[PDB]
Amino acid sequence: DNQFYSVEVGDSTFTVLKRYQNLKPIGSGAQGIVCAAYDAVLDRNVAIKKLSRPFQNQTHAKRAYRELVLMKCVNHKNIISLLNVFTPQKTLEEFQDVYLVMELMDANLCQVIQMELDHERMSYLLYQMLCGIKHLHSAGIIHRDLKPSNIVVKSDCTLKILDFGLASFMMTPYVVTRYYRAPEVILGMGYKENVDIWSVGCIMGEMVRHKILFPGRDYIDQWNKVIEQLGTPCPEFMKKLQPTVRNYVENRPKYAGLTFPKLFPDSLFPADSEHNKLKASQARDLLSKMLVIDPAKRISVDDALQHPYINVWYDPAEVEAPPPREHTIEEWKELIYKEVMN
Ligand SMILES: O=C(Nc1cnn(-c2cccc(C(=O)Nc3cnn([C@H]4CCNC4)c3)c2)c1)Nc1ccccc1Cl
Repeated sequence: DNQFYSVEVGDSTFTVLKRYQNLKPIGSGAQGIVCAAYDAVLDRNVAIKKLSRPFQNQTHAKRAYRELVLMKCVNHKNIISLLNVFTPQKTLEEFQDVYLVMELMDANLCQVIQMELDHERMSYLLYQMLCGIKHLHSAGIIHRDLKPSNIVVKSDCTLKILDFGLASFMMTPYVVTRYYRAPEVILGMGYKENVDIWSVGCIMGEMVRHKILFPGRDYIDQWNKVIEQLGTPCPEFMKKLQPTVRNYVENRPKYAGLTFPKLFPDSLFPADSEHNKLKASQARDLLSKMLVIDPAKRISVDDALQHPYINVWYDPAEVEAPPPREHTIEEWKELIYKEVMN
């Protein structure tokens, strides 16, 4: 009779359509609680994310709304696509929660980073991240907050980016991961498309090192890790900084920066075959072009895709895919509800 049923998953109640059976928790990426389920209508496994009262504050509201809208502005195999969107509540007055449904993936990228991967798997994951970012850029979306916890993969090495990045205070206990953010985001500079290349560089570097490249309590410690490893940026970079941040940056101790063979030694890559010796030099060369502080000198998405380490996967069909304010709680609730009801 009723088209919904309720189940307790962890500490959260999931009220879902009856088509979704055998709900099991599969973690929390960023914006909510996520379950694996069997979809009896599509005869396939799915992942279901619950957004609880997303209109409760500005931060949750802005993100929930912009991601509901942006899903319809994208259509690419390396970017999240929803199978379903629903609410069990019947009216705007009763409206509480949003449920998002997508295909069930096999792991988060954080899990994948911890494994020893061959060059074929690493270059294919990076290639897909680049195809996904190029698709976003072509749709007018510059991410600025790409990180492994928002990236999922299947056993066949297939990859999807789950979020749309940056558009502020959280009263909840969950903290933000800033380690993959570009110097332009760290230093409040103004940016272009290749702001996302830095994040790809941070991910690739961590795949090789098995340690976060630029950790820190906040941007102070993080900036120190950047300059310790890559060296103090050029005076040409300094000129593009706002006066106060420029004074801060110019007054930090000056660092020469370590070379890329020192940063990513031969021991981190397989040295068995001539094939792997060459792939190691190409991987390090790509790292040296992505992990560059000054965006005027960092490689573009299009040049990264033409790089010999990545280009082996290049497919025009996968790269040339045709691309199609402040509010109160009350206002955000209706904006979100309207997107949910379409
Ligand atoms: O985080 C997500 N989506 C998402 C997808 N898949 N995964 C994921 C991540 C980590 C692990 C797993 C995992 O455990 N998958 C697993 C379990 N079982 N199976 C096989 C094996 C046997 N038959 C089923 C496979 C899934 C996470 N957010 C999201 C969800 C729905 C809509 C919108 C959003 Cl942003």
